[PDB]
Amino acid sequence: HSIRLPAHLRLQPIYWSRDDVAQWLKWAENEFSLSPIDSNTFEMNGKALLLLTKEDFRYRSPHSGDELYELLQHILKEVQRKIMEVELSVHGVTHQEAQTALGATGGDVVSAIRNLKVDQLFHLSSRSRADAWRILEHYQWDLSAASRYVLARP
Ligand code: NA
Repeated sequence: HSIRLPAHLRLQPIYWSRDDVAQWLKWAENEFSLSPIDSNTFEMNGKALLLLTKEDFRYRSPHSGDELYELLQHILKEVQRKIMEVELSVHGVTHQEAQTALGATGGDVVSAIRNLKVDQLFHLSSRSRADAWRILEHYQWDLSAASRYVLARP
């Protein structure tokens, strides 16, 4: 399924700040019934957190370090799957552009795919975003059909 990541912490862990890690620890504690963890530990940004081993987590939380490490791995695996889904619907998007698109939608795959297609169709005419969104929405997000419609009615 999908983990209910916190709205403030919906950003990719690579872009997590010191405050984003602490907000993740407090959320993980109440959500998965983990042992109380001192926020004095893990005083690091998301870049240093993803370079920690399970033994390093275990040092900072002897009772919940193993579970914290496994939660971070589940979160990273979900992101890559979301990035893979964006690439399947929008051919040619790079791995970085797909990650930037997901972050602009709060991690929503469907909205990210729609935003990427609207951006391509928006350039094809002087129609507003709502018009480009309406056109794509009618054609069930088939960019090729929406493009032919826009090119046939400039
Ligand atoms: Na494209």
